[PDB]
Amino acid sequence: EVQLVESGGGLVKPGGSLRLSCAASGFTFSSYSMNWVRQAPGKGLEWVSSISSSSSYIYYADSVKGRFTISRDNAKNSLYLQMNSLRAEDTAVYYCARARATGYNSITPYFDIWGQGTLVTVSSVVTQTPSVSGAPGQRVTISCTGSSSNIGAGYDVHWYQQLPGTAPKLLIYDNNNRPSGVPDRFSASKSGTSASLAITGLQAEDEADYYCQSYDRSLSGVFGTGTKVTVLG
Amino acid sequence: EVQLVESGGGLVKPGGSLRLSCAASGFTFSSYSMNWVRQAPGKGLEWVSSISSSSSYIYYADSVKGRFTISRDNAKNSLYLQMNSLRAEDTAVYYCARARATGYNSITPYFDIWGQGTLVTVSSVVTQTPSVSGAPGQRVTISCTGSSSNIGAGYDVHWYQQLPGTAPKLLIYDNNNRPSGVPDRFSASKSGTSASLAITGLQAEDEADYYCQSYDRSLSGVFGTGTKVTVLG
Amino acid sequence: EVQLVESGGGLVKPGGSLRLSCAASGFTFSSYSMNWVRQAPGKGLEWVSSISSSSSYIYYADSVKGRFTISRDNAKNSLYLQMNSLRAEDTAVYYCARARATGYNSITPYFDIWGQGTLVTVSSVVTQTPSVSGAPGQRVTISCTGSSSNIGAGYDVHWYQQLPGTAPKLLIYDNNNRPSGVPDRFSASKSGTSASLAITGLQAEDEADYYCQSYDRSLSGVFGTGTKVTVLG
Amino acid sequence: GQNITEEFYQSTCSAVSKGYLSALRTGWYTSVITIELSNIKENKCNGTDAKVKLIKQELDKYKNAVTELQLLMQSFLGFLLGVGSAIASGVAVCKVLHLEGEVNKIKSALLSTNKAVVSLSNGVSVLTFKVLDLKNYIDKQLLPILNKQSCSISNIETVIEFQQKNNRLLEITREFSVNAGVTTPVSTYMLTNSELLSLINDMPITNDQKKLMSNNVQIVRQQSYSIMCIIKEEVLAYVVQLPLYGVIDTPCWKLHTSPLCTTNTKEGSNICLTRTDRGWYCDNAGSVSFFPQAETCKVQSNRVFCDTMNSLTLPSEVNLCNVDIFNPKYDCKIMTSKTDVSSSVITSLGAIVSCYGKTKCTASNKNRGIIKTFSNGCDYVSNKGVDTVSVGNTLYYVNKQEGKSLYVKGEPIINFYDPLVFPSDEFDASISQVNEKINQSLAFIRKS
Amino acid sequence: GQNITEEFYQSTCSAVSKGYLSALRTGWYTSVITIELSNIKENKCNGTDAKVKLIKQELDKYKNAVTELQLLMQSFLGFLLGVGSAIASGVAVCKVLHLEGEVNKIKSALLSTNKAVVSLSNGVSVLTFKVLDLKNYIDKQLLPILNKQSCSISNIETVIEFQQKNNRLLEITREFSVNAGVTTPVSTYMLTNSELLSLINDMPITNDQKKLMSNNVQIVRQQSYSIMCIIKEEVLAYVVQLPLYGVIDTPCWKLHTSPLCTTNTKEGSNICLTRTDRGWYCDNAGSVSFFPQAETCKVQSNRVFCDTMNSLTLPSEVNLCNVDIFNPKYDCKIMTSKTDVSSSVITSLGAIVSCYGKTKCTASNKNRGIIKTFSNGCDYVSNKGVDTVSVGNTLYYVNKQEGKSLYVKGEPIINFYDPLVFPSDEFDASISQVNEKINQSLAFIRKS
Amino acid sequence: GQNITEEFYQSTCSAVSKGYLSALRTGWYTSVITIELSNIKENKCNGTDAKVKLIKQELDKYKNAVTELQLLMQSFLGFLLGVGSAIASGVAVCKVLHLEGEVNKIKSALLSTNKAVVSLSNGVSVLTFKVLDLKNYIDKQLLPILNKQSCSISNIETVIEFQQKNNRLLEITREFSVNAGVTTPVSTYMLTNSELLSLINDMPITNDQKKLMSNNVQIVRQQSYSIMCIIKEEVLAYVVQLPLYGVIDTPCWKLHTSPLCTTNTKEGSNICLTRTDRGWYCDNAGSVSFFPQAETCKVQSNRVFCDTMNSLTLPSEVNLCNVDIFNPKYDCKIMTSKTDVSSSVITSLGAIVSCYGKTKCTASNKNRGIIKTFSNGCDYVSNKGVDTVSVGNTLYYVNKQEGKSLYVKGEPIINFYDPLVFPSDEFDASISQVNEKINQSLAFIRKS
Repeated sequence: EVQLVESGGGLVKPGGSLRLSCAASGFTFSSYSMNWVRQAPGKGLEWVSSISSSSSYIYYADSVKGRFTISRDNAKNSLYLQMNSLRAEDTAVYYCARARATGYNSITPYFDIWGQGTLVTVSSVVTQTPSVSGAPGQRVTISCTGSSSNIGAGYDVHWYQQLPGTAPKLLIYDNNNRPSGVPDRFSASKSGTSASLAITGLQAEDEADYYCQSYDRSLSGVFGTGTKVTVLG
Repeated sequence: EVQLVESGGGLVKPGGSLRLSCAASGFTFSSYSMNWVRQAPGKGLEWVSSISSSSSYIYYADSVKGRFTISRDNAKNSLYLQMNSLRAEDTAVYYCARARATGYNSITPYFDIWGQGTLVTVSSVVTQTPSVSGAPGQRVTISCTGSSSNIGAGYDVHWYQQLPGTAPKLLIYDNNNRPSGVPDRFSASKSGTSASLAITGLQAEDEADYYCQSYDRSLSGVFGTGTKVTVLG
Repeated sequence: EVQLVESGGGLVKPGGSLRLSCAASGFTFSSYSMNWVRQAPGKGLEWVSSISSSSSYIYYADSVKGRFTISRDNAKNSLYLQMNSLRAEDTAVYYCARARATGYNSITPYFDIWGQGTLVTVSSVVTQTPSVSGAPGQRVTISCTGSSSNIGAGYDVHWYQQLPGTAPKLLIYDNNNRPSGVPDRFSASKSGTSASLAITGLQAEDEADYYCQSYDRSLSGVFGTGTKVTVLG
Repeated sequence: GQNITEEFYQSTCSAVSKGYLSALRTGWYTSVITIELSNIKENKCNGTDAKVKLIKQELDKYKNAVTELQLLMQSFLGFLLGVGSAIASGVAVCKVLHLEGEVNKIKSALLSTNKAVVSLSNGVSVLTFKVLDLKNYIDKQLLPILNKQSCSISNIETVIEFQQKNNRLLEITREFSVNAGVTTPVSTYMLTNSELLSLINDMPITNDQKKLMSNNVQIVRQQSYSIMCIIKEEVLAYVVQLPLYGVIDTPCWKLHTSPLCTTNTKEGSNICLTRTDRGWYCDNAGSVSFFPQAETCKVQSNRVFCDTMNSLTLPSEVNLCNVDIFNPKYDCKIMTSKTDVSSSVITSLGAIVSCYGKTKCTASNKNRGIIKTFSNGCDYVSNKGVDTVSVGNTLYYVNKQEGKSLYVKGEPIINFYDPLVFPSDEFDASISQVNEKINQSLAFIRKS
Repeated sequence: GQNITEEFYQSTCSAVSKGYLSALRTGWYTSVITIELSNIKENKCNGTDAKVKLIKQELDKYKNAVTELQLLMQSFLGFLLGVGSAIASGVAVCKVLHLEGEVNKIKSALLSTNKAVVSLSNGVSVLTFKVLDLKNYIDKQLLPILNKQSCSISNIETVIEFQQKNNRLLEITREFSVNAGVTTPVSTYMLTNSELLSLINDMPITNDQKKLMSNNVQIVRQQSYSIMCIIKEEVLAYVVQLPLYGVIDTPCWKLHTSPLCTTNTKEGSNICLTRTDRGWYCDNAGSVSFFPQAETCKVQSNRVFCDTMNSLTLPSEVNLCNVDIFNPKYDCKIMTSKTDVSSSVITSLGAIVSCYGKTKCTASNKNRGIIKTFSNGCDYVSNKGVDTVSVGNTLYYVNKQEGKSLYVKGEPIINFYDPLVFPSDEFDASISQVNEKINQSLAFIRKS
Repeated sequence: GQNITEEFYQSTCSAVSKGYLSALRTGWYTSVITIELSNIKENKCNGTDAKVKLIKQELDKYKNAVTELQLLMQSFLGFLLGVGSAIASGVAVCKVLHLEGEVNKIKSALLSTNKAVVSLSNGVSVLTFKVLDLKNYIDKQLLPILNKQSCSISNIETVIEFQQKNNRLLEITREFSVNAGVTTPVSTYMLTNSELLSLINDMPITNDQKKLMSNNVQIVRQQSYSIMCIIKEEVLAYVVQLPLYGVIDTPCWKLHTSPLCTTNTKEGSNICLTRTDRGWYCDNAGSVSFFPQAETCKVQSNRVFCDTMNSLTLPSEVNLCNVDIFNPKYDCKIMTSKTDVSSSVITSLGAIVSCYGKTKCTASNKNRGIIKTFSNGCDYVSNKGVDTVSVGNTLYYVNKQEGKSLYVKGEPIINFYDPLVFPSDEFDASISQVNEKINQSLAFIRKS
């Protein structure tokens, strides 16, 4: 059983500090590249920071450059993120995730395992159709439109399904491939500067926010804005 | 029996057509380059057309350019010659021949297998001494003299024995080597721009027309004018 | 048993001639390069000539170029030296010695087996401390100082122990290595343009001349001036 | 902590070097390089002249290099490895550049600017590059369309200035002509450093890679191909097939082996056993990529650049052959013998010495001379106080990298075999494959 | 229709690609290339002018390159193959050139003209070539003895004209100084194309060859040597040993093999069997020249340029191992093992995938993504709709050449063996050589 | 014999060629090559004039080559052989130049003159060489310092004089950028002959060697590596690691082997046996240095240049496998088979011909044609009257060295073996080792 578990979120006053720790288990930690992506309480999904497997290649989203510091203790199967000088803009759920990249005429990571995330409250682009609906049995499509950089500079597109209480689950990797538990229904495409997820034969249990993801030559890993898919009665 | 048998010969009126076929048997056809070499009504032996093993490299004497078309059906173990717009000069015995090459510092084909030829009548160079005679038991020699091109440019020499009615048989290949059925009596040389055949102890069976053969860089393969060796008593 | 025995030395009138022979046994003669070194009756050790293993590379001290001829008969396991035009400056004990080279950041021969020497009487640099003395149990040191060429042009240093009547024995080779039977008392070093032998705890039997040796780019192989070490009760 | 470390296992006469960091080539990314050609008709006036005779000379050299290129396009354990094509990826793009409008599409994307990505008819998005503007020189600066054909032209600096611009093209067409249209490594003529850096940067790769590649560019050159592709319309076009470092910065170790024999005194009568699993090991997804011939791996510092197509992929538990070669889980490979022959195997931080028979095995140092003399058997020596190790007649200069080495003491395992029934002939077999042949040879002991 | 085709044999985990056309090197034609030298005296006026210092700088470059050159002349299954000397033919001519006047014979045949045929003392008729005349350029254009002694030079264009001519010679003596007087492949410096095509055409060969060679001139360079030979009188002479493509345009096929195992679920207890006859097969006069290391062959289009001295010569009946590996006539070769390990082996039109154990084996493409996940065993995939094949962690890009593939359904032969008595270690043995060791082990079953 | 000689042993189907003379590489000598650099700021009077446009290109060309280098430094029987680091010495030296004042120590040692020895901090005495002085060219004569740093150039000859001086640095960094900072052989750019001859002559070696090296300078090039090392202060430094020829002029022989078979007429049912102990042998100190891959070695006349680290060292008694393969003392190595397949092995003075089955084996001469037709089995042919030898379809040109060959008659040993109990599969086993498996199986042939 492959698991990630964050901790340490809480309440912090602006200007503060706080240290999230993600603990990993059931896979050899040293072999994989790790990431934090945070999600506002109700808003989209945004990448925060990335650390390579042996801590050699570390990269931060522009929001946090100079405020946040990522690090890992491979000996303790652990990943830490040290946040200083928080702003209330940092408020979010902080997910911990294992990254993977295959390498076929492009090398664009995806995140295949997520923790459930730790909440950090502070007080005292690639667009996609914002909502889709359909009756049980119908077909739907969710379009993901990116730019000359990212999808059009030749990276790939992935898809995440976020059921209401949960953290993103991997739905599609490398444009059109389903991971283990994903039924024949889910499928995807890429063309030029855009992608498309298509849910064929809608089930009750499909109601969720779906996010397309990719990597940008400047923003260095980017999620779509997400699509709220609702199923009708 | 390694054997070739031609067919389709007869008489043809000038400006006409006729399609000769040589069928080969007792060896894997597809491996050797096949040739048409023809013989005028009373003397010389002249090369007509050559086809590579897989039909990619095909070449015609100036005599027949644009008129004759050579072709092969390796599947049917056969070689064809398509003659159109015939002339009164084309009258001859048309032999079908297997070519072979054995390279010490050169690659100049010789013909190790001949058919009996099909006779075609149309109606409505390298010199050698024209005759040699000698008594039974004696030694005689034939001189074969070539030019700056062919022998003097580095090609090799071959020799044929043609008993009066018969097809040419291979007598000497690569200057001085005897095939299976040629007695040690026969021996030959190459020198500069010329060659020499040497018959030691004349027999009944030795009375025949003797042709030296070689390859010229422009004429593309050339025979001597022939030597009638006659045995007295 | 590794053995060399010179012979053929004797008495000669100046301007004379004489041919010394060394016969060797107990090692594969063809495999090693052989040398002559001569010693005046009482004054130091000097190199004479070198001949390679297959008689291909032959070199003479300047003393004797044009007079002496070194030569070897590998089949007869023998080395010869032809002395012509002798002088009383040539008077010496002529030793025969096998050479060796251990290629580490230099290739500087040393002589690991010596003859007994044959006497040739004709009638009708690297400096080292000239004498050293100390009592049984004491430590002493001997300095061997050479120049910009030879030592410090990067060649190495070797050491010989010459017990009074006998021939040189190899004491140290490659700066600080002792051959099989030489006890840890003895130790040596090389540094810059000079070297040092160090005898730790004198025994009665250490009474001897000690010669440092090395190889020079011009003089082509050179011994020290010698060191007389005496041991006092 | 620190960086690099090694430990020698006295029992398997083997050593592993750990602390290195992967860079495996998992995939190939192709990019199209163009050169602009002037396609002139051969009669620059054959003046009787000083410098026109020199210009026509350089002209010819160019004109030939173009025809030359046209005629060029016409229509233990590494044996386990399995085989692939290196350049199908590169060629497949190259084959598509031959479809109809595909070249003009690139020509056009690239006259405003020097690089541009463009999508081919099959949708793969490909990086393109115009690296020489030779055409523009000939067409608008030597043989312009205005004034006045140059029967007899002016200063010498135009003769020099030309054969300069023209140099690069000749040196490319030369590199292909020798190498039948495919070159590697991708030389400073195919892609200059400034270009290969530029190209790296616009590649559909991550910063982790852009860094690795950019700092270890001379290695990228070695793991890249340059395929001369097409020359039509007025372009020269070759494909440079760069690598995708798809796994990075995972740990790597290096398994060293030497043969391990009994130390009996008879000239015959010895049993030997040598570990065959020698080579590099990076782990990459909960499994270990094994690279048997360290041809296919180059190092820089800790970075181990390998190519996955010369790899097996093995269970994590292969590492138990280092811990306990007799362990049950994995089946470590060896090869048996009666050939007790002296040799050494130099490691990352030390040397293994397998000394047998009457052979002389020392270990010297630069200053103290000899400081160990090995007794028969497989022994090991740190590179701390050692400069060379000499065995028989061969001198080994040992590696002077800085790092901590640990001698793990143990009984050599060939001792546990009874030599009257040990398979002396076995050219790649495992532990268990050998333990089989022994359990058999003892069962063959059914008397009566 | 179109050209080349392939078929996969499920029964023996192999595939052959047919439809290729041979180009075997059977013989060597030697030809002598000469360069004419000025043998000047270095007392040409000892002046210090701006560009006289540049010429004197250039003579040095030359005079040194002549001596640098003078100092140069001083006095599975590829293991079955047997060995030759490669350039004996060339050197032998080079050795004959050292007899007395043989050199002057060439000087003289060549002062009136640039090409000639000449008979050496041992009769061999050899093509010669004067490709650079430095003797004439230097002696009649750089020793200005009217104006004024090479003390004060006028034009710069004469400095360049020279270092252009002399450049060729400097690049020649450089190639030799590096490669001990013997180079392959033959560069554009030894022979320019204009020269090499001329040389092709004046050779004692047929038109069938002269076409082959001229279109694939870039290959002719790779199968040739350039042996630096002699430099006496005023001549530099190197021999260029071109190949004689004595058999051409016969059928060629290329045999692919990968290992075929039992798919049992036990971690051990699997048997393997691998066809060892991997390689090229050309028909060659009622027998097949077999080229076991199939990498040495360079192909261009369908033309398979091989070198016969890297061949075995086999009965036509070898071709039966592909259709019926058990047939009576020929005795097909294999190698057994217990090492069930996954790999792919890419074919001319497709891919073979040997998928075993817990290894994960798919077949992906550019658009549809993954479109097959292989089940355990030896299977095959056409390159029609698939671009990659991934086995474990290794990505294989498959070849994207055009042609029809046929899947020959069949029972894998590794099933017919009783694994309890199947010879697990046999590293090159045959079908029959294995059937005997089974006829034996069954006799070795002598019961009560 | 009086030079070079060979004898063929009919009984073991092998030949030895003797009379060669060793030249082994035993050790490595490291030496430091420097080029002096000016470290300028890019304002040559950065205006737009005719010849100023050219100089700025060459300054640019130069400034890049320096940065490019800077970025380079950042943040049968060969299987018995055993393996080492090649450039550990050179690299270790290279590492020592990065300590503090070691560079300035060389710099200071080299402003008075171009060669000097210097003692590095660890006592190693190193030969140094300043081969190009670009600092001096650029600072005095390219930025003229009275009027006015050169603003707008006068002559063209200064552009050429410059791109001449500058070529060397470019062609050096080209080589390094391609071969990742380590090149072998050491080219005419790294070290000119004039230099490499100097360096030989000032090495701490003996005259025996200074002569060998000086005459075979093109073989010394192939046995040296060139390590790009450091670039600090205003100095470029690369280490050229030349070889040390520590055993020289000892005798060498070359053992040729071919497979030796039964000639029974049945299609299978033949046994083969092949001497595996093939390769070079120089004796060097009461032991025979044995070189199993005979291409680690380069020959020149009789001199056999080998590298001792591609060697085993074997007891002198190894030569008995040539005389009497069954003697007790040494245990000669062979390889068995059932694979009777025809081939040749060309020797130094002859040809071995292993002709079996229906295969056609002749021996021709250049003028008399075919002069022998071989009967099945292992035979030999002197190179006296023979020029070519053909086995099956493969033509062999035979070596044309002068020397005496001796055919040593004997019953081929494979005739002595009882084939119903002869081990057909043994991929490297010994004589005694096979005679074991037979002595046994012949025992298990017992009654009741």
